[PDB]
Amino acid sequence: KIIHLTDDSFDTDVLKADGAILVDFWAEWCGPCKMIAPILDEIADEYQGKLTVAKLNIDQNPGTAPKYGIRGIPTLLLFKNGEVAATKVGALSKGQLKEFLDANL
Amino acid sequence: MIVSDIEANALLESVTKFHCGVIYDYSTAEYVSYRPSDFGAYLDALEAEVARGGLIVFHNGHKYDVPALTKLAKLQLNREFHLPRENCIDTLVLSRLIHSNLKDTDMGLLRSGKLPGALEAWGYRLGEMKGEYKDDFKRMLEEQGEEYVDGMEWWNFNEEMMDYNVQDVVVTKALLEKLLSDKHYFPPEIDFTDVGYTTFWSESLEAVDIEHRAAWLLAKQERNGFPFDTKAIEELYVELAARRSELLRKLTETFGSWYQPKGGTEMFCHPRTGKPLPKYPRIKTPKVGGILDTREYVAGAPYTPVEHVVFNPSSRDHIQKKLQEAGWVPTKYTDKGAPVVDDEVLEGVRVDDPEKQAAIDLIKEYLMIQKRIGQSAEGDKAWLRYVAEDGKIHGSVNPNGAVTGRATHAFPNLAQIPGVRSPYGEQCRAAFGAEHHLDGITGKPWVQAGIDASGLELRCLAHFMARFDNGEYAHEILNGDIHTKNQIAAELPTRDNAKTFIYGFLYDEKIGQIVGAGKERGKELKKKFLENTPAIAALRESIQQTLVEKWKRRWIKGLDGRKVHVRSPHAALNTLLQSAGALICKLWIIKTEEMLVEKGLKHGWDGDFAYMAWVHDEIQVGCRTEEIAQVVIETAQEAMRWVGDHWNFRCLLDTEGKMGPNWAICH
DNA sequence: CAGTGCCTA
DNA sequence: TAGGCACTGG
Ligand SMILES: Nc1ncnc2c1ncn2[C@H]1CC[C@@H](COP(=O)(O)OP(=O)(O)OP(=O)(O)O)O1
Ligand SMILES: [Mg+2]
Ligand SMILES: [Mg+2]
Ligand SMILES: [Mg+2]
Repeated sequence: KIIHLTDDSFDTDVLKADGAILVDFWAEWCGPCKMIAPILDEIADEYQGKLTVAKLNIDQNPGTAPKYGIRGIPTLLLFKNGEVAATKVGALSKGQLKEFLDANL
Repeated sequence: MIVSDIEANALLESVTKFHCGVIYDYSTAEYVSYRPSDFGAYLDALEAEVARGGLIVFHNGHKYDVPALTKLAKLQLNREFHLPRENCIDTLVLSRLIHSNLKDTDMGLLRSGKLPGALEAWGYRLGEMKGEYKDDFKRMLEEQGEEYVDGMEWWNFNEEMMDYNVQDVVVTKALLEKLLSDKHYFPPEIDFTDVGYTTFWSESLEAVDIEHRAAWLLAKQERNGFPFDTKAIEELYVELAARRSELLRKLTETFGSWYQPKGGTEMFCHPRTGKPLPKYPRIKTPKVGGILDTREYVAGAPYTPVEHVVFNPSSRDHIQKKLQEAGWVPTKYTDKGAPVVDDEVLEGVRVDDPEKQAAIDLIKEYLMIQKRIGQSAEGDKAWLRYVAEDGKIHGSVNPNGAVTGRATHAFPNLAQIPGVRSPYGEQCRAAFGAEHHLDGITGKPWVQAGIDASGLELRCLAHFMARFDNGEYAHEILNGDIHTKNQIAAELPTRDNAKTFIYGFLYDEKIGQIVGAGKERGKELKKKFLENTPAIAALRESIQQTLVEKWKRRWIKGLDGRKVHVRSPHAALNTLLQSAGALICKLWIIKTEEMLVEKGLKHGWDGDFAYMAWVHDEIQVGCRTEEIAQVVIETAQEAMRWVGDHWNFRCLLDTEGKMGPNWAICH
């Protein structure tokens, strides 16, 4: 149930969407990214209807990330009705992630 | 014979004060120090040695001490002081001749760590004296809680400077006697520290006399400088910069930016195995942070620090990254794990996307535009950075910087200005010209005389094979232009391509590449040309047999008798011909100037002509009038014929002269 | 400071 | 198959 974004769809899928959307900026060559990926798949299913999990591979879609000043990956950006509400960088555990979501949702 | 050295407040261009000087006199064996108020006496002593028909030894005195003293005598004492060329010896000039196989720092201008090979000890010390004196000065200041200002060690005379002056003469004396002990250049039966100047030049090897005349003349060439069109180069810069910007705009739209790992400190380890993962980008593990905590990090939650990078057309790494992504599969790599990315391979790179394929051409245009901007304006050695107040560029010349006897040029290198046939070469070349110098009296621009030795090394080849073919080649050469005659046969595009061919050949793939074909054509041409001239093999053999046997002798005897170091058995023929060419040209420019002077012409901007540049076998001479330019051209041809006769050359030597306003028109 | 690549003859 | 020098990346 993960939404795979692209530079051209990001605006309407994330910024113009309704409800909370968690965006994961990642790269295939990042160890930490590969670590949290599995966790994100589980969150997506667990938080159905209460949250939307999206992913943007910065190598295939190079235009978006810079606009948000990315300096490290994975970068978890939470958008609420068009804007960033919270942000966390690094390979959080499922537990740490659930906390981040619950507390922020 | 006396040995001397001086300490002054600045480089020749802006020197205004004589601080001190030291003289060692062989006839008394004593050292005499001269302090600032002793300047008059210092000069008197030098002219006294000249009155005795004596000799004056300086280390690098031809480019500095001698010119500096003429300048300082006029400014400080309103005195006319001009040491005759024939009374001066230069141990740097000597070392560069005897130890032609070694590099030097060019008196501290070059960092010794960067130079390859060993360095002669005495000359090394002499070249490092300024830097050492500076270090002493600084520490001595900081020792007194005083601050140091760059170059203040040279503003005033002090006993520390005095002591270094004495040390320079002691070391120079030692260097001198070490050079004089080389029996190949100086007959052991003569004590050269105890003879008059006339004897010194006539009894020592010809090379000794030739190198001193060359250094004296080239030192003059440096002071003349090459008139330079500053305004034209600034306008060129503006044009190149805008095109650079436009190419960058187009390229950064075609090849978007990306992210790269950067700043990672820790090693990424498999979260389950613990297995270190060296290949993976380095990560960073935050120590502080938690889930309300507004911070974006969480202790123990690792992430890969990265950086945003924009496509840099000057980066071979970036070029290589985008082209492979576009489907390019390199064929040739560097002997260090990296795909070769030069203009030649770029020209052959094919990809599917038409826009990216077309961008390859923009990349090549961009690299080239950068080469011109760098050389003309932005590089550390850029022309715009070197033009002096007099409106000229005074490039330096090491008269004997190459092992073969050729000279080297730097600061900036005026022997590497883009040719007229290359992109923007006409503007570059046109900026260097006699027309850019306005006569000091009439305000009228000077005119340029450019003379180039014709088919020089092919004629040197003819000379050396004459004892194998009795002069057939030398004779065949003076039957039209050899290079044009080559181009035709080789079916080559340009007369330059024919030159680069014949010289690559004389000294299969490389041949084919230069000719534009493959190893097959290179081979065919290599044979068709060798079979045409078989005596070339005999000359090679004879050379090999004389040097190799593990060396039998690792040097070849140059036209003036000096030893010419041979680096490898394969480069032997080239060494022999390039040295012959270099030495022919060297005596040639010396004789040309001597003849102009015997004709009553004055050398200088305040005279009739001025040597502006010497690029191996061509000279560019600034002339006050067209008539003088004509005399310079005809005289250069006569000097060449004189050189050919002087060394009994087996092939007639010639020159080609052109009169014009600048280098674009005179070469 | 080293690896590459271009400028000249 | 003699040299100088610029630009990138560590
Ligand atoms: N690519 C090269 N490789 C080796 N030596 C070269 C090369 N180009 C030139 N030389 C040497 C041999 C000739 C000498 C002077 O250069 P130049 O090109 O003027 O000689 P040239 O005799 O070919 O031409 P010209 O007859 O037009 O003066 O420098
Ligand atoms: Mg000195
Ligand atoms: Mg020539
Ligand atoms: Mg030439």
